[PDB]
Amino acid sequence: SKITFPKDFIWGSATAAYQIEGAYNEDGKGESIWDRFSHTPGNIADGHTGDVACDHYHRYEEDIKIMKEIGIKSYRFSISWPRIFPEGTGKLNQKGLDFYKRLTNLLLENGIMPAITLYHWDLPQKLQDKGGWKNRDTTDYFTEYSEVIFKNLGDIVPIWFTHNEPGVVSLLGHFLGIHAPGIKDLRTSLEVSHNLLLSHGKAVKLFREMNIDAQIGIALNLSYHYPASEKAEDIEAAELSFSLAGRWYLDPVLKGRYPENALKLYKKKGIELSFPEDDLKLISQPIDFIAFNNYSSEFIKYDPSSESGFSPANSILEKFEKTDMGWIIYPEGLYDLLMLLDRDYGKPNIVISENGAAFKDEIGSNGKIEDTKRIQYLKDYLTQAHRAIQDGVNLKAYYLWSLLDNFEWAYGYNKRFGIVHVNFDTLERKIKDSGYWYKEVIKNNGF
Repeated sequence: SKITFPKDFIWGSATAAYQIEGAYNEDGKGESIWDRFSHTPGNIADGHTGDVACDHYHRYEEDIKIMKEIGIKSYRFSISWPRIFPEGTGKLNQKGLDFYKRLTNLLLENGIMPAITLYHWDLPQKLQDKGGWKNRDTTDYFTEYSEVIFKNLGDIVPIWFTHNEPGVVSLLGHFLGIHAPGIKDLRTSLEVSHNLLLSHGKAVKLFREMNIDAQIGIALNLSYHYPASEKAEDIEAAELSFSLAGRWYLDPVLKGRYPENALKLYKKKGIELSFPEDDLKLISQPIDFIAFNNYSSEFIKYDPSSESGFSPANSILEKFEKTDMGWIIYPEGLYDLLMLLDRDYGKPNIVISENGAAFKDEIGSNGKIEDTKRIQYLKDYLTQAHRAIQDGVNLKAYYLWSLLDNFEWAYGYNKRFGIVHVNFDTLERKIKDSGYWYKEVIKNNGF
């Protein structure tokens, strides 16, 4: 029987610029680090690139029509810094800015609330040539970019996110090197994590200084990390796991410190950090909500052989349903994560900035996409979200990742997360059943 969400609850859908826009070298847009990373064989599945993607730069009018028909209340998208400042600083590319001005106006005219992410991973390559996020100057350039954006859009865009998933940019982009810019250095990765947090602080401070009449936050990748067993060493391994992945970004932002057990670990590996203590005060500027991207959960065991003292519990993992990513399905995970946030960070306002899943989608001979595995996933995860609202969590919005099938970073176009199907040869859009379903969910404020 039917569940119903709070009355003001915001039903949304999300994208990112490099994943959908294409037009990678049009209207003076500067090269980003993802253009550079995508142009190198071996980096992306099948040699895919974001050169064209869903061509949303040209087709946004069609895409807005689709949103209005599904009935989403908020549309989360990101702005491409290299379209605004091709060289990352210097002179302003008005054609790029007009794109977003127009986009935002068309959303508001169709009754859709904009939610903007300022950085979703596309640093201008010119700034990467001078060290990128390892160079503290990038945090000032980011603020200059944010200023232009706040000046033109601030008051008419009710939801802002400084950054998407600084932890991924950090680990995958500067440690593992499987994301742009493909650097492999532990220490570099930690300087980067810090400069990303700094840049967030500076933009929040700027936002208040310009007295923008809207809510700002940050979107972190979060996942509940469960201990493999009740044994003490497993409890500690999971908490260490969560500290390195989640508390490393939550604690600076919401409590003005780094987690101690993670600093311990990195000390053991030869790395101590000297942060101006005034930086942590910048980083913990008050924000109006905390947001996170969640898909799955982790299971973690003590592991002395590992570089980090822990590793995944593959035994346990082998026993759940998996998505097309190889990720476990475990809806209770979202409840536990929501409760953790509520309990450990003083009952903050919470946005789910992303949630979704990827399954092999086929268009049937009937011309439709009957993606019932995705509908089941969404049903299941949303039931757990609802449960957590009941138990007193302040969850205000849910953004379904993704509106459109898109360039999924290192996996290219092989992994579909959309509620709208995209044929990447013809660029035609077909609303999937998950989309039709979501339409009804929104109508009814639940299911």
